Amino acid sequence: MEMLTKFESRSSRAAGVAFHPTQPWILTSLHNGRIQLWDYRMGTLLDRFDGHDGPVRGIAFHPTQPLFVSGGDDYKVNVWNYKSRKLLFSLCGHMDYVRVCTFHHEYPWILSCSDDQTIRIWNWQSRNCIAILTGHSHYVMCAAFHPSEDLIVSASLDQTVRVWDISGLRMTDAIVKFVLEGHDRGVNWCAFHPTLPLILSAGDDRLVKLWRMTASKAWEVDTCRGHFNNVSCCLFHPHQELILSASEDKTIRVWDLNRRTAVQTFRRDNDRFWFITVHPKLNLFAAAHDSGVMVFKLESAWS
Repeated sequence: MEMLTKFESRSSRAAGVAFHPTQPWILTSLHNGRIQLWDYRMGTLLDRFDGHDGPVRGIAFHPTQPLFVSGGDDYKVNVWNYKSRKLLFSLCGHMDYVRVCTFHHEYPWILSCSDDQTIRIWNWQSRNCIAILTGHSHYVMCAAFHPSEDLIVSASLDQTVRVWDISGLRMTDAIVKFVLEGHDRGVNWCAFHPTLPLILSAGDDRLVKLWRMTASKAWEVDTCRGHFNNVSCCLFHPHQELILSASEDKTIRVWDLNRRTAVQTFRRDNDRFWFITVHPKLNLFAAAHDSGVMVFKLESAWS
């Protein structure tokens, strides 16, 4: 495969990127505490947002409201209105670095996870913490809402991936369903497929693991092997039978979803990769690395 780069930002180390679902925008969150809003079709900086001290690793748009959420090493979860360009309020409660924060697609909820070993669920209408998900025994490096079921997946340096049943909160509010064992070092990332009943996880063992789930059980399908340093992030291609991963070995790797064999490696000479994301609808990807952010399309070689 070939990478067709659409946009690049040069900066100090970036930690998170988020695609706007309908505008040609990305948010980027940086190790210097600042958040950038970029139009990647024109190459223009639209705005800058300063509400944190220290790295900002969590960043996400709400799918339909004019809001975004950020999460920092200062322990804050900040909720912003990008149309009025205001910091609306801070959700306080985490006791160590915030690693990931996202919005739910239907309920008025924000998810955040932290080095304090908890996942918190917040109601952004009431501004209250509505649930604290405890049970991990080391940093919680990632968490995600399922796109169509009342489930969360989380990844921890305790070497587990947990799937949590949150149907009680929708209506005990949160109960652990699966404690997925398989990684033999800390887990840095976890992801759901948007339409198939699959989960990806990756971490310090250099492995990307693929899991399948039903309502009643889960199992490990296979492993993508090859990265030669910590894997920072992994995701499913929403529309092609492909897995993507990004690593401190300075590569983005593409793998076959059905055989887990390597398809293509993309390398940077001097930059570790920290995060990758995919647009929900478009064949558009973004990656955060030591020297900034890139937005790219993926095409078949010699197309």
